[PDB]
Amino acid sequence: MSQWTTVCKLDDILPGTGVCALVEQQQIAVFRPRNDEQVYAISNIDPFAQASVLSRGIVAEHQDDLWVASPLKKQHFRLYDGFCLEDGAYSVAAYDTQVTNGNVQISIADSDVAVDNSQPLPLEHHHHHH
Repeated sequence: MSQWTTVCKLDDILPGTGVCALVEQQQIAVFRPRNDEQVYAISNIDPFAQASVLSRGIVAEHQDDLWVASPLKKQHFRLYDGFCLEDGAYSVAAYDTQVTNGNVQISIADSDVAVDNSQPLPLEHHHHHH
């Protein structure tokens, strides 16, 4: 472990799922296909959601490998590749990952760092009338 930063615990990541975490400078989503240690921690975030909504899609085998079917954009992202089905007009960033001890780490080579957004947080709907 040199430039490899820990993302999250493998166990905290539910099988068949994956969420984004603020990893140092970049948001990274961790696809966990099975209860194995081999997961996919890449930059797959939707700019309209700011979360791994593109990662919580349909994780299945498209041909030979593991692909994620986008629920919104529908393009088929190969997990470790990043390209979209055929035409990569929405390709994401795929960084390399290692598993130290039950925890997954990525090689943080910062490519494009942006400033955090100042969006109005979720507003509670106060009940109208009893």
